[PDB]
Amino acid sequence: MAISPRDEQNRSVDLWFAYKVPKLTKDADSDSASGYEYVYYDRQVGAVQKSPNLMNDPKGALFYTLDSVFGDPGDTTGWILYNDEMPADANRSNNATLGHTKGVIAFDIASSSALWLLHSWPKYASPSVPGVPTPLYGQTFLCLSLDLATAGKLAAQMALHQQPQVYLPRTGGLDHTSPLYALTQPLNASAPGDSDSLDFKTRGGVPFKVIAKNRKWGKDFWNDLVGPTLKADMYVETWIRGKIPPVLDSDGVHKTYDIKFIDLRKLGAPWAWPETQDHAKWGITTTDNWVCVGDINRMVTQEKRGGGTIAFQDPKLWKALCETDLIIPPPGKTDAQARAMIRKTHEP
Amino acid sequence: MAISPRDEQNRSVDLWFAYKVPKLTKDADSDSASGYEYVYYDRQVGAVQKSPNLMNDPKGALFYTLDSVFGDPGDTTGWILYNDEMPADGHTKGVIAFDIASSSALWLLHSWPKYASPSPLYGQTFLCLSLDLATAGKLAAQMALHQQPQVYLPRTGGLDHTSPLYALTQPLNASAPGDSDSLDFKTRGGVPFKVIAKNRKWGKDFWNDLVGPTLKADMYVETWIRGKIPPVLDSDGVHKTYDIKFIDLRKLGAPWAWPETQDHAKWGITTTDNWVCVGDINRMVTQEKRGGGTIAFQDPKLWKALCETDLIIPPPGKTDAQARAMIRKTHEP
Ligand SMILES: [Cu+2]
Ligand SMILES: [Cu+2]
Ligand SMILES: [Cu+2]
Repeated sequence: MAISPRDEQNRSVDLWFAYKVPKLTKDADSDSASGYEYVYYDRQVGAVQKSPNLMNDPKGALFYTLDSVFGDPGDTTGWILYNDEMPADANRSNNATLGHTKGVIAFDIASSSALWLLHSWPKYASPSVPGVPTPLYGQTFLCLSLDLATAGKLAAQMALHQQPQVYLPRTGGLDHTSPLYALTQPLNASAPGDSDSLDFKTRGGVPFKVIAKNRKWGKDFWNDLVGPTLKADMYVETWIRGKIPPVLDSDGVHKTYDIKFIDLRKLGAPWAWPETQDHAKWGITTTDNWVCVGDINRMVTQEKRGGGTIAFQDPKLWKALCETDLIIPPPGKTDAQARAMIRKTHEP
Repeated sequence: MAISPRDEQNRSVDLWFAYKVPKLTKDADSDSASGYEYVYYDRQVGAVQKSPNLMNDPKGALFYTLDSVFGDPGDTTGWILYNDEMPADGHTKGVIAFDIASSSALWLLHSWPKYASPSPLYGQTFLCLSLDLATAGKLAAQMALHQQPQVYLPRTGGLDHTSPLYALTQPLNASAPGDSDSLDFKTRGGVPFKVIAKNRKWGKDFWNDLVGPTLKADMYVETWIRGKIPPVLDSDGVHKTYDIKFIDLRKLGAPWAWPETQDHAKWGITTTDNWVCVGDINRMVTQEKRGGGTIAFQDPKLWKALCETDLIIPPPGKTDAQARAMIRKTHEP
């Protein structure tokens, strides 16, 4: 069958999204959340809802998607794996100058089909080691159905800008002139400028943009590249973009107060957690329903490394993500004072 | 004048210790602590007390000590600035300063003079010891072999190239047999201390597998944060950072207590025999492969003050025992 994202029932789907929760504790003897629970979204369900599965189960959209690639590949099935922190079974040291971008491009040459999985797990994925990695952080996933020509145009962009660190690839007999093949070879090309944006569509016709920075980029990825590219403002007002010092409590002791929380309780996932326990590599705009899922988090301080984000319009998913904000002030402070503390992390 | 630590009143002193507080917010208008306030200790005062100074003022033991070395050095005065950054292919700083004509020296842990890194966030310890030139040389020989620090802005002061202090300014190529080393020294005032070092081969627990056994006393680690506590449930599914372990100076006249995660935590004490340790290595289980070490000395007064800085605050609905179990869970690999 044609390479495709698989949904929660192991059926082909054009696009899916997941938001995985972090590991969340009651005490030393039990957890509220293991860190493998998640909410799931695609356009056939049409709503963001808590999944009955855990991401490390041998079921659910993540497992079914990757098992349909790694499980029993045909002779023309192949994949490009990349991560700035390679998994142990690559048995290679990391090149810190390469892109800080993570994902899987899988393809089948005979059927001219492909898929792209974006994730933010270090040391993932492996084509032969089972399971999933660290459960400690909130994380987002996006999985897109592509044709082979689109996968190749994406691979051509990555060779120049994102510059992913590729490991354990399978070529599936690719012709060596393929841009997908070139992504398995050393990346040396010089890039024009410090950023690049390209328009693509899924096989099902869903438009998306891949907005990429290269190692020469030094400005604000979100406000100076993504916003301008989308012709919209990023909704950054309540972003944690730096460290907040401890604050005084009424007992005379200073404590960590998170202030900004991410809250999935309206979506059926009965948890809320500090934004500092979240990879926070997603963002939305204030208008036009853009949802961005990618490699780059919200911190002002960034390494000069390649990477990017995927942007697409989706009113349902936009509204669900918009309403996950939760602001809790430190003791004695107002909502207004709490929001000012968050904004203070946006300055140098 | 011979090289010597200087106390809060710019008098020569054999040894002094300081604990600087992190920057701590009161509200949008003011900080409870700027991050330069500190408590100070030496054996002349005989108690750990809040200083009236800010550490970055041109007053107080740290400034007076540094100014006595770098402000107007004599022709045979020299120094080695070092840190534990990895060699060439956010780090612990120190200074060894010396004067050949007077055969005098001092060792300052966790600070450099301002000009070596010009312009508060975290709690930090400081220690300064009076040494003779021979002892400073034996310390430098150990560092060339084991800790292998990176060296910055040295001044040789005419040292002979055969001196181990001079050797510390030259490329460090040694590769010792064994993974660690310990040496005994004394200050000019006669206070014994040990320097306990690991080199880059060391892969075990620095504190429990090297320092403790070397001292023949267990490190007091039971309430150490040695890793990350996940967010903990408050109510209705909202999980928050509960620090659980705090460092509390309020019994010492310094009105601040803060999370141990806002502290460099490059110090420890033993459960018996009053050992105080200040060094390069923090309390985290996860450690990079690199040389480094700690000073250890006995001090009943300083030990008790540091012991009593423990503050445990359980998350809501939890007992003290449950809180301590959550702290101990961070000790797992
Ligand atoms: Cu990196
Ligand atoms: Cu070729
Ligand atoms: Cu000679």
